[PDB]
Amino acid sequence: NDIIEESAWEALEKSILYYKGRPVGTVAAFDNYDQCFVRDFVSSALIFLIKGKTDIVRNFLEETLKLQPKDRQLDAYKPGRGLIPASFKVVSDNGEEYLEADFGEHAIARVTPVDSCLWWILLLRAYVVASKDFSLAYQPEFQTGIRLIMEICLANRFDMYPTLLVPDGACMIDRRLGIYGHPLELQVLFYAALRAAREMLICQGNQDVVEAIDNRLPLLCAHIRQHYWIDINRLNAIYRFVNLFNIYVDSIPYYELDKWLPKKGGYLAGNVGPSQLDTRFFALGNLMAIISDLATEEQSQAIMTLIEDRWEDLVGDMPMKICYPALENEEYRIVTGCDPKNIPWSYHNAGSWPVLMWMLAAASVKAGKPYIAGKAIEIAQARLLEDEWPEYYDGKKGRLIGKQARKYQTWTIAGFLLAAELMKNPSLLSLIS
Amino acid sequence: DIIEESAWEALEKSILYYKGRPVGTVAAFDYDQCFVRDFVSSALIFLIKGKTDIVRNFLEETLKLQPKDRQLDAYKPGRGLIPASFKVVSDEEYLEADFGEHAIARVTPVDSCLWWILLLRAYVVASKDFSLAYQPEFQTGIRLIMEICLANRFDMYPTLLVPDGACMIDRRLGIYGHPLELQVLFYAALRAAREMLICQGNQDVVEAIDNRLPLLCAHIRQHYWIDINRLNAIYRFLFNIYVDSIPYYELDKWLPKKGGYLAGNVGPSQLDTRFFALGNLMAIISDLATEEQSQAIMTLIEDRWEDLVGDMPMKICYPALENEEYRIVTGCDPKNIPWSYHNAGSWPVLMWMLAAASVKAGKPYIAGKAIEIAQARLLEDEWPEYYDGKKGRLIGKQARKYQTWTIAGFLLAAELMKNPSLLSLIS
Repeated sequence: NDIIEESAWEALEKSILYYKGRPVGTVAAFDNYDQCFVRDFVSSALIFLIKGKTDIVRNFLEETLKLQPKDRQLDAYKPGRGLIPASFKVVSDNGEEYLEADFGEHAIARVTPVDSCLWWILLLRAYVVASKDFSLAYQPEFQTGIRLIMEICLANRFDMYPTLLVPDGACMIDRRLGIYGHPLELQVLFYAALRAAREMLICQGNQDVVEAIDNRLPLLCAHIRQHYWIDINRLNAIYRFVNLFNIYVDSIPYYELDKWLPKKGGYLAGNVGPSQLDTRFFALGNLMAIISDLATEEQSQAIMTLIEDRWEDLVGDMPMKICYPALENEEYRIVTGCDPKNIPWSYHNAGSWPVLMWMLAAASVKAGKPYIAGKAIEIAQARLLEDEWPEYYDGKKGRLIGKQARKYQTWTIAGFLLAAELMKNPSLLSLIS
Repeated sequence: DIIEESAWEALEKSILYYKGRPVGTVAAFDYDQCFVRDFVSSALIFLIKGKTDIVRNFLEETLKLQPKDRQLDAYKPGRGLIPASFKVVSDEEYLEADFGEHAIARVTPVDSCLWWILLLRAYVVASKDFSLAYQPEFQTGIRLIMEICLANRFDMYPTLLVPDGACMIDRRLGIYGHPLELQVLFYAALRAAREMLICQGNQDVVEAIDNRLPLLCAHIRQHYWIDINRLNAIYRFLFNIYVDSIPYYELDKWLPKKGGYLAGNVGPSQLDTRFFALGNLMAIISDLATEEQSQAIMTLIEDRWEDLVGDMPMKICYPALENEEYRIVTGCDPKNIPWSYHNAGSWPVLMWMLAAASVKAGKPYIAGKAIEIAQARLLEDEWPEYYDGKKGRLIGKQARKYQTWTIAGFLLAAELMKNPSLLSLIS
């Protein structure tokens, strides 16, 4: 453990990205050489905070805050007000270095990922909790940063549900995977960010947004707990017909689900909308739901029971599946548009992503069953060092190194380290919840 | 003819009164409920006959129901939206708006506010007077609608991003994303708003409209266009449309050599190759479609007349979603079974747009052909809401009778055929 953790730690320090001589983040994969992704930095940030290296996190938060658009945007191909970029890079071409933000303006899909701004709020809270000082968050520029994020997420456009309406590929999954609408990942991160925002926002001068947050929280909590929850009992209720959503039983694979679900198993659905229930299991959403207390205690234990009982499906030989099961055949053709990268059990389409192990650890510790994550650590340890920390794995059991997976993927390294740290010291959950 | 005579009688009976003033028309008579999209056809008739007061009243009263402030709470309408419908609460009288706050889908359809802008323009054009539009409350009204539509959220394309069921089709039919109908109406509404907005004080919005129009037009014209050339391109292997993802062999056989149409939707790894009538017709009418494109669309409608018009003009979209695709895309909503309702059902109301587009395109005999087909059945069937089946042979499975926009759509098709200059009201 010590030897592998030290090898991982040495890799992590090499990934540090510098701006004006200061550390401002970590690169996605050490070998662009000057690029930092917000979602990727989370695992790095948390490790650095645990080791008392808070300055890099402060610098990241300060610089990313400056990249946030402050004003309403009415022109096409420009980022929405209050959003946080997916990534930034240090441009040193001109004599003076500066940061260049990417909001997806020239990405294959011209969509600004929503998860980045929500992670940004959680990292701000992590920083002030680690520092035992809310001073940074209380600075007017940071109060504004938080408010703008909450405003864009809270504000109803056409959809009036308490959930956040988004286009497809608007989070960690950034290609077409049928996660348009109300995908779990973003609902859970929205809920988590709402909690953090409420904890950091000064009410004076923020009355309207603080009020809206206070009303949205319990509503969204109840909404997700009621309408997203899948267990054997829910399947029976859908089958036997009032309700908020009309969900028709013919649209779901209910005999396959009944067979898959253990008696005391259950999970939060991938998506819920009018005439729409995505019964895929999504790992990030389900694990963060446990960590954020979004799932009830009973729901949290049902998720753990599912993971334990269907270990081979959900973990296999590499923790863990981003989602389950794979979209296949006609479903694959319709939902992904025959995306060749997301063939069954590859990449986003039920590929295996080592980074998720830190959330598995956090959730397992939170649920009082740390041995679940210990089992996953043992498996990951056996391959990640050998394979030099790949970005992801492919196949039904995650046996194959990802076809386009980068080596020395930083959130694989940090995710592994973070998992080990959360096991040693459960009290560190306070950083992320 | 008794059919035209009966149509006029019904349209009169459909009028909805508020405080003794006509404020719109009911959806179907048999009930105190005026839908914004339904009223367009009626309003255009009333404008054409010089009965402009009802339209003025509709516009004034609906403007009052529009939310003026930003809304951060759930289950309340977004700022600047027009409700799908309103009703008179007789129990003094007051107007009660419906934005979908308690509907089966808690989504405010976007088409209503776009039609509202087009109606406001239709009114000022028919009146030969822009007075009502230049009033401050109306200037605000137009501004708010443009703001909610223009303001980028997560999606940065010039097109409007929406949930599923966000237009005339207000149930789950795989029209989430950038559905044609709303892009075409958005384009037309942008053009209309520019004509009616006073540049002084509204500079940010007017500049934004000017920036968006050519970007939106170019985007739709390039990326939504489907013809044989594009089908071959996909077969050869920007949005990465893969041949396996579309019914290529159906489409290759179906499309006439000189035929073409604007796709139902476009996004990364996504091309909805269904033909949507409202979007394609309004694109011709607004000149969003190029002249060549407009002729290619008309050639398609002529050559595949049996598929697209059949025994009742006309298909809301084509073809139907069936089998596993139906289950995956619609979630097995029993009202949208194949060739019924939104799922490639036949909607009489659409004939007024077929008429308008046909006249615009210089092929008015199409309009005549459609009116002839409709005349044979609509009166005997008592003006049904919609028809079902591959050829539109069945009265709609749950279709209401005396559907007002079936009646108004019928009459408006003839009026536009009689006087092609009336296209100024809608373009």
